[PDB]
Amino acid sequence: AKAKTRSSRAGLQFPVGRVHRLLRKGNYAERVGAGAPVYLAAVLEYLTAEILELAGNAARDNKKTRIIPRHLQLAVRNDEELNKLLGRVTIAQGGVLPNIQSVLLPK
Amino acid sequence: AKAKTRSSRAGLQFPVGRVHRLLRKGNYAERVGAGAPVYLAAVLEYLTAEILELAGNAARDNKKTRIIPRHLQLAVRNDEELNKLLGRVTIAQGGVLPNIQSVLLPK
Amino acid sequence: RHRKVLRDNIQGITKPAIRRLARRGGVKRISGLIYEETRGVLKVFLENVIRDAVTYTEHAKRKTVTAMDVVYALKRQGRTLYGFGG
Amino acid sequence: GAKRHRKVLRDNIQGITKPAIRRLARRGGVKRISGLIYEETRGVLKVFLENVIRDAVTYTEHAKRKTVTAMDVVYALKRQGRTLYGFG
Amino acid sequence: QFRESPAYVNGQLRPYQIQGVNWLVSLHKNKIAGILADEMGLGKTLQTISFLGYLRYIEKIPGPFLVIAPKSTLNNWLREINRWTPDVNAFILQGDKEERAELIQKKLLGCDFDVVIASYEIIIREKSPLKKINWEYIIIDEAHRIKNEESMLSQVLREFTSRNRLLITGTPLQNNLHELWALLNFLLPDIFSDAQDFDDWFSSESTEEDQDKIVKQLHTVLQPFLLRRIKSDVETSLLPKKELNLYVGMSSMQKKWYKKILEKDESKTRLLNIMMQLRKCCNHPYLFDGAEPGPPYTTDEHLVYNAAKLQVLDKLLKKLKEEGSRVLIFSQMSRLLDILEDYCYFRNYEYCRIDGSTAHEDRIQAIDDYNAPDSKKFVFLLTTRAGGLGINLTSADVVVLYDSDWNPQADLQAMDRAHRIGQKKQVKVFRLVTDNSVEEKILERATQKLRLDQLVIQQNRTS
Amino acid sequence: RYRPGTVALREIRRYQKSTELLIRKLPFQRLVREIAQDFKTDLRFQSSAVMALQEASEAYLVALFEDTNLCAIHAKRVTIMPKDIQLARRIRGER
Amino acid sequence: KPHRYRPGTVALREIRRYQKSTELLIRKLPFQRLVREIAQDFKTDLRFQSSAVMALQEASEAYLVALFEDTNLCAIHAKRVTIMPKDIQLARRIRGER
Amino acid sequence: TRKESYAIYVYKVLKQVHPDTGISSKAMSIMNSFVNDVFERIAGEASRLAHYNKRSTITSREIQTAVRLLLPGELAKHAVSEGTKAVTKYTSA
Amino acid sequence: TRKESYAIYVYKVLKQVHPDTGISSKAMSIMNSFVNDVFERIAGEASRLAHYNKRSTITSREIQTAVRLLLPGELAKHAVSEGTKAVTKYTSA
DNA sequence: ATCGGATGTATATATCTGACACGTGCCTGGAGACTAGGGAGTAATCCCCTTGGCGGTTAAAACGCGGGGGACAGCGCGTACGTGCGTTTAAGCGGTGCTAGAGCTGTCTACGACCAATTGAGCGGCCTCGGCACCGGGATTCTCGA
DNA sequence: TCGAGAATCCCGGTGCCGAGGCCGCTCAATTGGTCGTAGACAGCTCTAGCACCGCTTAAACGCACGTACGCGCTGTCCCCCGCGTTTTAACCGCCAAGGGGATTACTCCCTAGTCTCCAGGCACGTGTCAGATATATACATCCGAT
Ligand SMILES: Nc1ncnc2c1ncn2[C@@H]1O[C@H](COP(=O)(O)OP(=O)(O)O)[C@@H](O)[C@H]1O
Ligand code: BEF
Ligand SMILES: [Mg+2]
Repeated sequence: AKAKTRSSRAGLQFPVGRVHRLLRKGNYAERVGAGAPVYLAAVLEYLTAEILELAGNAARDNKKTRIIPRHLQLAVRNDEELNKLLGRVTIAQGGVLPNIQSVLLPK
Repeated sequence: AKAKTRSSRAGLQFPVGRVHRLLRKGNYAERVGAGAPVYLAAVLEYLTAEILELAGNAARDNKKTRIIPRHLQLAVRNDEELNKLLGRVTIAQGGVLPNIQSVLLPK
Repeated sequence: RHRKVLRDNIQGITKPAIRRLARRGGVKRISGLIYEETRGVLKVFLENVIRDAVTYTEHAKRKTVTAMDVVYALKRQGRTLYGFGG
Repeated sequence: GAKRHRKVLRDNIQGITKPAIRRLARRGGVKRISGLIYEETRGVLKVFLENVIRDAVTYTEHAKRKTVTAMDVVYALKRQGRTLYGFG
Repeated sequence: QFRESPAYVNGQLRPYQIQGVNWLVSLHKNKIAGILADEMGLGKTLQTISFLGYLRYIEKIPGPFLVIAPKSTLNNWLREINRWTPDVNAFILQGDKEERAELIQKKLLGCDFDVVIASYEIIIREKSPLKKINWEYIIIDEAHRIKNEESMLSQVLREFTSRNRLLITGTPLQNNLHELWALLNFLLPDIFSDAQDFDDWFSSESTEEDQDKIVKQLHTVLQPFLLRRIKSDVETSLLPKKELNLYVGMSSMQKKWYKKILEKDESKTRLLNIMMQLRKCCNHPYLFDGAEPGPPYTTDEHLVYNAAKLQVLDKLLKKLKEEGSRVLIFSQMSRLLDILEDYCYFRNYEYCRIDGSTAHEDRIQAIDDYNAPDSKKFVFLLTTRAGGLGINLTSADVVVLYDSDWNPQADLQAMDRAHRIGQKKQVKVFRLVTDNSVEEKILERATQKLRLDQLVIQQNRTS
Repeated sequence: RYRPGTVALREIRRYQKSTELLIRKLPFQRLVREIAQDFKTDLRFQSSAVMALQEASEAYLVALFEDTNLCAIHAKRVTIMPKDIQLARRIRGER
Repeated sequence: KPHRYRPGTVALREIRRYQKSTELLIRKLPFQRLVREIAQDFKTDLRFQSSAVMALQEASEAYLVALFEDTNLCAIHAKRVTIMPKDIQLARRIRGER
Repeated sequence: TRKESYAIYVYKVLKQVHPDTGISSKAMSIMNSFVNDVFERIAGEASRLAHYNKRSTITSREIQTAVRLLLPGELAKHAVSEGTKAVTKYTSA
Repeated sequence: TRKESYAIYVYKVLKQVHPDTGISSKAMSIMNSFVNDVFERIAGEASRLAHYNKRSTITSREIQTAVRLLLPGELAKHAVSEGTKAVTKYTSA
């Protein structure tokens, strides 16, 4: 016959063959069932879709049309859910949010 | 031929065959070298010997004969290096180091 | 068979119990506005640990939340609890 | 003339100059700094760089090399909790 | 041509320079560039300047005329433009970021000038208001900065627009023959414009059988395309030179440092380079930051004790004071001058130092005060890459090359510096070589890079 | 009688000496079943699981009160007040 | 009739300027000498790449910026607007790093 | 020797989400390290879930429990709905 | 069903160190969980050490590097010395 | 600032009490001896990449003098909490009894490991252009005297 | 109160340089037979959890009193910021060198796997003894008249 990729069967955009190889050859478990790489490719797709939607909007409100790490730092530290996930994580060339406490503003 | 266990070849007290089984049947890697469980059993023996020696002194300081987890709490927390190792561990039936702050003492 | 939720039991962490937990921790003199805050903090911590323990228990098809499930929830969050197993 | 003898090793933690520490504290949020922050800031920064460089040197002495690559500092920071994204 | 010695210049000519001018008046006549590559000393500047007014008084284009020289030699140009052809305007494009906008915008761009004299490293920082003008020549001087294929200065000099490019330089090729086509590419793009098609264009100069026919198929294209003349043909100094070697022995103090570099026993420094730290320790000991003993500062006549060459240097110097002479001391490392500066300040000696990054206006005043008659500064401390590239030092004769560079012709660029037209004493060159050490093998390496060019090409360049 | 500030230090020595549990059993166990019955209905608890939750909660609150005492002695007082606890959880990274 | 600002405006305008942008607030070569100095006590005569020295710089800026945020929180708690050494020592005692 | 990344896959997801807004290479390196991080966390949690129950095999069900144990709050519902829909769409073919 | 603990092994070490000391049951459970915890830390660090270098086998050498990374201060020198003495005595027999 | 004294814990002692250390059986994982082989050490080649220092810009660190504003010690003073007394009610205890679920097992079967032929998605390497970084000149606004 | 003046946001033009897009390999991801055994399903013992009863007593609740301290005010004082000249040292671009990272092939030997004995570890009764614990006595330690 002719080859038909499992990424095309599942309707995903991540290399399900590469996830299946990295689950056999990482020694994460002895035997990888076939249902797990499809599920894991789908979850990774959804997380990347979240961060890229937020990054695209926060980049577009500053009239610059390419995503640079400042936009990722904004699009993560604004939202509370991805802040709760990415707690310790430092992003290089990132910078700190506009954050001034209330008593330092002048009288 | 008879038997000559590896715990008597290395001159230890902690076993070897059990650590070799828990390295090759726990999926920490694919192949396990034959030198590794001797070294690992010796290191676990050293840490156990340190905490039981300090606990024996701390139990003798209150003149009882059976070590109870109050004594392990004090023997871990007084020494600074073991306190660095076990800084997150909550020991059940714990107890606290007796520490009173400096300004709360009466004037 | 039956089930009921009773009496709004956060008032079981009573005032001398919170005062004993403060007298152990080195505090001398306690205010009167701590008590709602301490109850709120304890409720947030128990929601997190029991959420993860019920996750493990519904995974492994059981219903009796055994002590290993609670110990693995505490190991997950970053507070190891020696003394109970595993 | 006496110009050569003042090139000496300077206790190079004085490379972290006073306006550098003030620019960090201006980014961070502090409006007004004291005048004794500086010794303490150099002490804290020397403790943090001791620990990360100790783990990087252990990872590099393991694989027999003599070139501390960027992957080793990323693994040494991942070791301690403070993950660092952007290098590999 | 031109058998009349054209005295529209306000000065003299020479019976060999007239022959040099005829090579210059034909290249523009045939619309090709050239390499005025005479052996140093015979005044390539006068042949350059007399070429300029020839195109002003005969071909009659006033022109914008960009020249580019290294930083030290800029003051030598604007004198001898005005010493010889005073009817030509000029610059000395210098100053801060302030003081160049008045020169360019207010006083250059309104066509209020003739000739711009920029440097190597201001032509990068001011390239944007200098591309507008179509030039007549880019008369690059001391063209050895263009020996790289993708350097910064070689990358900017293919964007300027002009008629020709007189790449008037001092020496031919230095290491390879990957060099000299990059000199010839940026002359005229119509000859090669091709990298891979040069390496085997003549069979790469003897990587196969050492044939001495390989150099012939080179030199039937660039012998009447290049000019270079023999020294004793012209009697440039009316005197030959004598290179001398003086083997010295190491002191035991730097020998204890020496075996802490090989076997690796004030201590615990960064010793991450082997050929560079040993270049320090076999020249002067105190460079390891702490070998000075006792108080935080204090000299002592002992300074010549520890160092293996200062007993050799100063005995040689106190020979020369008894003969009534003036010396020129070179170096390669700048920090070693800091010891010799404090040395002659300790053993009563007057001096002038031209280091890298003294200043601009400070290099001006030192040269005039050193070339004055009855100006009795005994020594004159220099460096190789900053000072020895075209300053005029006719009023001192003897040279003491304190160390050898990895380039053999870097010192050969600098040996012949004072030894030019105007030196009437006996030029005595002295090289200080530390015997049974590292610096002989960096002198042994330097002999082979010179014998490839001086003995194969120079015998085929005179042919 | 006693001065105000004496029974406090006697109780501090009595409680930093001994090792018992400081919350009553049945109110804490009914608290645990209340919070558990919003995630799955009809759960059952081994008795050592209730003991484990009581030990983890007591250790969490005791460490929290050590750090709150440090903040209140920092602010030139001797008395903890709710902004001290809210500071001591803003610094630690748990808010 | 000169023009001087007050004692509380240039600091605020610097705060907004430096929270807006992302350069490297520590210079390169003093930090590189610092890192090579501390590395030549643990194993002698190592070589670095350049991007690993960049990595150490990025982590050091992250740790110091978080440290001065937590110090400023303790300082505004203590009825001051100034930071002091006792505040940094407190905000390192609270996290469990001492 | 090839360095392999997830560059074109992030780029395809960016073209499906936004129509034109391209990405820069430093952000591509950040998204690479992010996806490797989330993959290591989820693989580790499902790994020792399947080790605690004395099993030997990662199924889909352990991945679903590990997604409920790492993603906090309200990413969990959308992630588990996406996982179930993608696996059931995969099942028929 | 038998369970793998470490009561008798800790009990042998205790009778070496202090010759007249008993030990209660909850202390035995704590020392069981302590030895299991330090085992899992050292095996985890050695596992991803040997995976980072693209090798495939835990030798004794990665165990030594894991111990030099985890154990702080003056425990590293005594621990590495104990291990090298044990393996060097093991090779001669 | 110092004795009378009033009340806290501390301790020696005496009697039970479970908890522990020890004696015996059962047997399943551990030693062992030969085999089969694929990973890892080792030597050679080569070639990108690091290092030290110098050269010329030029923006940034350093010093000094002056000035307004925050740290801080004392003083008043109003209230919120500790200490004590009595009353109550709910926790602890012990014991009974029911029963829902958990652990072990015996027996199929569908589900992934393994290999073998194959071809195309993915990746290194090379053009080519739109986003953008200055880049200086204009317009708006906030700061600080009056 | 209501003006003058520097810092900052836009605006059009440039020019530049890193991303988007193709070209040409190539190893790994699909397909297709084959086994081999982990896992699900029905089925049982059996035991720990839940519900509930009464009984005792020690701890929570509430109230009244006294006062040590939290907090606002207020004056003093010293010190940190702002401003402007200075020196200097970081930064980017040469310019040589070679130690060291990264292939590549060859061989060598240590581990996986197999079956076969065989005793160390785990569980289960049983002696026995360190410690909980009440009673009596004694030592430290706050607190008040002179
Ligand atoms: N016609 C001349 N009359 C006098 N001096 C001359 C003449 N031609 C050349 N010189 C001398 O040549 C020197 C400049 O030569 P220069 O251009 O430096 O030679 P090179 O280009 O070989 O270094 C000056 O010192 C000048 O005195
Ligand atoms: F370049 Be000339 F020798 F001054
Ligand atoms: Mg010249």
